Amino acid sequence: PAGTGYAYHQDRMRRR
Amino acid sequence: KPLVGTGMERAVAVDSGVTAVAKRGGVVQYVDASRIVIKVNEDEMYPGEAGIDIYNLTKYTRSNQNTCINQMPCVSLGEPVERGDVLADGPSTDLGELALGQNMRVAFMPWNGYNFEDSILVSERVVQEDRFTTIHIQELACVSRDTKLGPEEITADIPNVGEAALSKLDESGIVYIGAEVTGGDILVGKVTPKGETQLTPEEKLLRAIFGEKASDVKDSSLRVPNGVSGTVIDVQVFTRDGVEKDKRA
Amino acid sequence: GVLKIVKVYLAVKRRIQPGDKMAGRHGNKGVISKINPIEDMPYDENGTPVDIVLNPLGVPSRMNIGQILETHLGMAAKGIGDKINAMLKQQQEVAKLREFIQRAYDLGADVRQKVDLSTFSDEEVMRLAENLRKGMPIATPVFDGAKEAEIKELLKLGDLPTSGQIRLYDGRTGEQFERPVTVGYMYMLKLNHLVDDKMHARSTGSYSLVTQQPLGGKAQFGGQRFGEMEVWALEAYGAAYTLQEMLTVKSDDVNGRTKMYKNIVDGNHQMEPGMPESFNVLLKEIRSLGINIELED
Amino acid sequence: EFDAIKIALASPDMIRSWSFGEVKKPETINYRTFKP
Amino acid sequence: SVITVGPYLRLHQCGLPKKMALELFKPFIYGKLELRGLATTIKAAKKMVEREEAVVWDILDEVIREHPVLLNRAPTLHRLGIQAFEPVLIEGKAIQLHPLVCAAYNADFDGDQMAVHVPLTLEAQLEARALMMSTNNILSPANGEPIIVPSQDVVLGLYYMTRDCVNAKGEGMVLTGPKEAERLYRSGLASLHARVKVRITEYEKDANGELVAKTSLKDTTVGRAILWMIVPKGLPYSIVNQALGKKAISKMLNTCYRILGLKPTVIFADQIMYTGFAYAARSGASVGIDDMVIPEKKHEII
Amino acid sequence: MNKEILAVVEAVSNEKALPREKIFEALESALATATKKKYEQEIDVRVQIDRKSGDFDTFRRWLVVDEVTQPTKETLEAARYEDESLNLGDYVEDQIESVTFDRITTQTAKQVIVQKVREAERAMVVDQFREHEGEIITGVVKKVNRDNISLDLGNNAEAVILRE
Amino acid sequence: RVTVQDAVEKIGNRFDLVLVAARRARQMQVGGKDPLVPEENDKTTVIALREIEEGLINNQILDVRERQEQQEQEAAELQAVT
Amino acid sequence: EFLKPRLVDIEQVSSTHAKVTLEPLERGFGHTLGNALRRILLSSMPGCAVTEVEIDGVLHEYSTKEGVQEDILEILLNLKGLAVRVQGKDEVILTLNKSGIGPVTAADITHDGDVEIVKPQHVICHLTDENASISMRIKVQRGRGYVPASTRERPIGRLLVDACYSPVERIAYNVEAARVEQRTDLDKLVIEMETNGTIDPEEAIRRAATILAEQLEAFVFDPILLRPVDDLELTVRSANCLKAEAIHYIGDLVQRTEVELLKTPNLGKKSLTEIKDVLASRGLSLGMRLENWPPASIADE
Amino acid sequence: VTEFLKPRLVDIEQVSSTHAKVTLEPLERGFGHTLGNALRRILLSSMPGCA
Amino acid sequence: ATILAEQLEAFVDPILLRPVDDLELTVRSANCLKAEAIHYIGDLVQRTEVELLKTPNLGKKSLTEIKDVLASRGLSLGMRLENWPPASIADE
Repeated sequence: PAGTGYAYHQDRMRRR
Repeated sequence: KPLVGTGMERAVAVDSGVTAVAKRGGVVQYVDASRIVIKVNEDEMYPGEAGIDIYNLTKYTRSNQNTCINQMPCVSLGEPVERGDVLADGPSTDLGELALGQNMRVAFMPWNGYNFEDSILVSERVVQEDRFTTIHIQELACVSRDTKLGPEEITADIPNVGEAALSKLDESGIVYIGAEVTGGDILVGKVTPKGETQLTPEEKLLRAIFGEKASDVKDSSLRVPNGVSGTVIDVQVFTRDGVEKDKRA
Repeated sequence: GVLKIVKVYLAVKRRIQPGDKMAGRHGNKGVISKINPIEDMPYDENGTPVDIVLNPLGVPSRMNIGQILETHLGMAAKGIGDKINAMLKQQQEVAKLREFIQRAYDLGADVRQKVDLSTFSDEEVMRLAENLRKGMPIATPVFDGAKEAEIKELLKLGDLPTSGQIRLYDGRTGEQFERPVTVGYMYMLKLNHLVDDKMHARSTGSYSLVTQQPLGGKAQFGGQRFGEMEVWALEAYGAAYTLQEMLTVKSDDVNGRTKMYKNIVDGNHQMEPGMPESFNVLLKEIRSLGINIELED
Repeated sequence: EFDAIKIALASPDMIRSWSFGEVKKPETINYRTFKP
Repeated sequence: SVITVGPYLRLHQCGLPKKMALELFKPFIYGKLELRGLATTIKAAKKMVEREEAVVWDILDEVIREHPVLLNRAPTLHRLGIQAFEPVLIEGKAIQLHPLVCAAYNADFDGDQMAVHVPLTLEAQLEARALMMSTNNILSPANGEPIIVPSQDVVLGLYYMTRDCVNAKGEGMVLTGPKEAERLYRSGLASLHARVKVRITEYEKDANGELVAKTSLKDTTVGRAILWMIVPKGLPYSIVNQALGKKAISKMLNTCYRILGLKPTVIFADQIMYTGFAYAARSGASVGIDDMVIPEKKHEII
Repeated sequence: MNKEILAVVEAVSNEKALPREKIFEALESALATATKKKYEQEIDVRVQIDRKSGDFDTFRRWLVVDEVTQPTKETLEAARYEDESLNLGDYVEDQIESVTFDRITTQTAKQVIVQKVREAERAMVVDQFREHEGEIITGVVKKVNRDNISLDLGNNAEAVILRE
Repeated sequence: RVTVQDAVEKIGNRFDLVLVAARRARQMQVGGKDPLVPEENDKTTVIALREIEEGLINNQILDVRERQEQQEQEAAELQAVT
Repeated sequence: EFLKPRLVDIEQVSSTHAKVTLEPLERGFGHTLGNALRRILLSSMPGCAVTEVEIDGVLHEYSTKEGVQEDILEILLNLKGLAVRVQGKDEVILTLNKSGIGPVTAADITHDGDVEIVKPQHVICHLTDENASISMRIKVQRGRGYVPASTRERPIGRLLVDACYSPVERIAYNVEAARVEQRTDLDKLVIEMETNGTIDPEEAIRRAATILAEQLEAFVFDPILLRPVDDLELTVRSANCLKAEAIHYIGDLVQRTEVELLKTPNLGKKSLTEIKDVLASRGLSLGMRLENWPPASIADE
Repeated sequence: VTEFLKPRLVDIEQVSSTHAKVTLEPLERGFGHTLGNALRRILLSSMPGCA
Repeated sequence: ATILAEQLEAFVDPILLRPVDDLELTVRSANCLKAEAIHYIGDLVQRTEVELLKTPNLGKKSLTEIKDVLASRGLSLGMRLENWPPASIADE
């Protein structure tokens, strides 16, 4: 949840 | 040899055990790449046990670090030798001195970046003279264990092969002495058992012809590990007592 | 429970190649980097190419100044050897060989050697010169060695330049290097850290049994350890998919890597991630205690 | 797929729910053949 | 495998042996072989690369081309110890590694070894090209200092090139450009350090993104004009007018990065390294026993 | 012997009326002559096959001639040492082989022995054709090839029909 | 291809560059779409970043084209049904 | 009007090495031709070295033979240094037989009618007993450069040595000033080579100049086949000769060989001349092979 | 033994008419330097012309 | 290139004749033929193989060696010479 995966974790944290 | 040594080379060469130091001095009688015969002088000689010494040199054999511990004879024929003197040079020796590497023409200059941090740049004149060409020896073992469905087979008689599967093996599985192999050929052919099942009523004529009763087998032959070439110089076969010696043993 | 043991001795002959390690006797290491042709070598105004071109910049920092004195004294030794080869190739009688070998063996201060060739009797001198024609060996004991003036006087016995430096031409351009360079003979050793014993590569080999990760080593056909500090160095960039396939697809997850292999041989280029199987091993080892670890939701 | 990892103590009912059979005998394997 | 130099490289690419390349890229080669139609089943392709026929090397040069690899020196301490290159295939068994990049890895060439890793998926190839490429790591993350500073041979080649002596061939002659400065050095009519009025055209970008040409006669040397043929447009001539040790060449690359950005600084770092190696080779800068001059006053001081 | 030479020959489901000793020799050549090509010795081959045991042997020829070519299988003046007992032209064998001939192709019997069994099936089908050699006969075509149609018939025999 | 500097000049995040170029390369490789710039037998990654440098692709245009070419498919299905 | 170099003096000062001399040269060409001919002579000259050795009682090259004080490996190195000239062959097989106490020199080889040893005092090995004899076969061939054993043996008795096909050792040019011919600023190029006796020096400088002047020699869907046979400019009989074999396009004529058309009497004697006139443009009947009809440019869209 | 690899110039990638970049391939190993050096010394040292 | 090219235009049966001992086979194979006072293989080609087989000076292994030598078809091919010399073998 830092690099390229920060967009993925934004998406997963938004979709809860 | 070292052109610039310290004179300490002869102590390290003679006082180690790689050279063949003469025990009693005298006159050489027969030099060979295998053996060296010294005839002992009469002012050094026992009255009984008439005495001319034979030095059996140690030819090409494996060291611990996979180098090639050789001994070369460095004396001529008819040559006098004194007590306490080298007869056969060993590995990295020369005339009783200690020659580890080789001495080459060096220049200190930056040459177009190819020796940037610590690198070394070498002419093809060095590799053409075959002067760093070191000789290594690898030992490859293959055991015939004892498992279930029966013991194993070393007899080259195995399946799943090709003219390229055993064109270098003899009639009993073991590779020849002298066959220059590649990386991934077969040196020792070895087949083990798999399923027991029973006898089949299809191959009846064939079972009468050979008399074999296995009939299905596997494949676990020793192979050269992928990458190394070589030339098979020496084959040893040890047999646990009771087992039938095959034709090559 | 063994029937017979067959031992076979392969005898490889390993020559030299870019990647081996050579070194002198003073700490001047080095990976040999390019095996040039004969023509490209810097030659001098006699014709002979130099064999090895080192780097000068390793001398003032790594303070091993002994290799340059060894180089100059080796050039002196080979100068005496070349003069013996010249006086013997012309088929000269033993008198001139006796003269020159005696002058090359006296040559110094109060020394220990003090040899004389007047008790060698005209046949050993020819065989001693047969052994000296590839160079004259010189002993230099450790802390009582050959000083600078003795090296200069021995470089004066041969017709070499006094400073040890010959001007050298270039092989490519054929035009002279400015500021004449140091040549000589150094006694260099090949070390047994070769390059076709370290080089290794693995696409897909065998896998370990308890944790489904690749095996370790070279004899076991294994893969290189993507260690912990490399994981930190990929967290330090923003590389996130590279680390995900570097520790789920390429390494551990078995269904993930078979999906990956089918997808690579079909051109797809896509990963189905899954879970590391060694994390399930961590769950079984923590769970085998009295501890109840789970996975929620 | 899943959020947080939860750790807690293991009840004897929880350990019997993990399990698939009581391990009685200590005898590892046959050792002369191949069977367990 | 063991690393070695290979100074012909551009700093986004590294040398990678053919044997390691055919082993690391077995599935890509299998996929390429199955696409063409040369074989059918997977077995056939594994026999083809086990035999290494004449057609799989073109397949290998067509799977390498734009596919970066992660080189990694074994004690990785900071993030500049994993960098992504593009392979250039090597007849040999040693990784050829571009020299400037060595100062990032703390890699000399005294027996070192490095690991190569292949980004398999497509997002990982893009992360290797867009985040971890060696052109992208030209500043150390600990500070603002450039990490692609020219290390040791190349600063000697520059320091011998841009210097001067009070008399040489072609002292105080006048030259109509840097091109004939290099032509006078090559033909054998002047020396590499011989002070000379040249006419150089430095481009100062004093407007808002517009490069204004100013041409003038600088009292300089021959070597400073030859090195001016490699400097990009925006830097002033006074960046090469001095003697150029190591601190000066580091701030040369730093001022190039602050003014002209990334791409001229990458291509100018390569041209610095090439001209440093070439004129250090032409310099013949040895070391002798006479170079260490003993003071005559040393014995009286003792 | 391998204590099994009077039973595998007499299986005898499909090769009883077919040659038993020849099938034994062919299986022996598969277990042997498979991936060794024996040697380059340009001479006439002769396999000698046993019916009772099943096992076989490999003999070389000498091929009595009045000529010099095929020189490992090459006269009457040399037959004078045999007291003129050889006549002109014969294939009189006077050599053998040393226990080798594909000390390979052992377990592999799904392509070797299976291949020879397929050859024996083809031979017996040609023998079935030899008992009529051509007749008014019906068939049922099974495969649809280009400008030819493959026909199945009884007792596993087949045919094909040409488009012209 | 050497530098990706202008591909960050047009997408300022340098992490959204990787998502947009990966989405674009997945559309060009498996989905079978033509490149909008003429290639030189480059791989799909460099063609993706080469389309980013021209400016004719970013995340806005990719969402516009996915919504329009999903509405086109569902419109074709609805006009085939009714 | 550049002055041209001509060979003037070939001073064969010893048996191995000589000093050829080029004169005159304009200034600048001395170092150019000197470095160029030096680099060609060291690079690629035809030598006559050795490739294979088969000692009689020796299986592999690491063994030892009873009665010779050197190993078989040292015998291979001493044969690798053998300096031999061949005259009218590609490769040649030399035979060696020697028996008795003493050295086996290089003059003990049974020489053929064209092989010539240039240094007969070369020692190979030392026999060291009264009945202990070597008997070997040596294989000597032409070549160029350095061809090692790892790049390129079928029985187990052959032994492969490395092959240094290179006759020269040391090429040194020394440019110097030139006297009269009544013009100064001219140069003399004096090249001292160092041969091992297998190559004449004027032949070496001639082959080097030939190689370099050979290197500077570098700079010092068919519309007729797709069209019908009747669309050709020739008469209808020339088209009908090909059309008698059910051919409508000239691509079908290019698919078949001219020899195959000449083996059919449907074409006539004048039709052969018309076919030659059509093939003079080289658009048809060029001996090609198609898949059936279509090339890649002839694709279906 | 005499028939080498003989090159031909594969492209003349030129900028404006008084500047060019001419490549040559394939040359035998070590001949790139001797032809580059020969053509370089001939062009740079001795050409006919007027000034 | 024109200047440099103009500066270089001033430069640019044996098996039967051989002895029996010279054969690759062992000395016994040569000595079998040499027992009948034969020194050259041309003398072996002058006599028939049947005439050699009618003499017990040759052995069983010598017959196999003779067959191995005749497999190359250079010797023992059943020829007839004048005495020694063919026309190509002429005295000069």
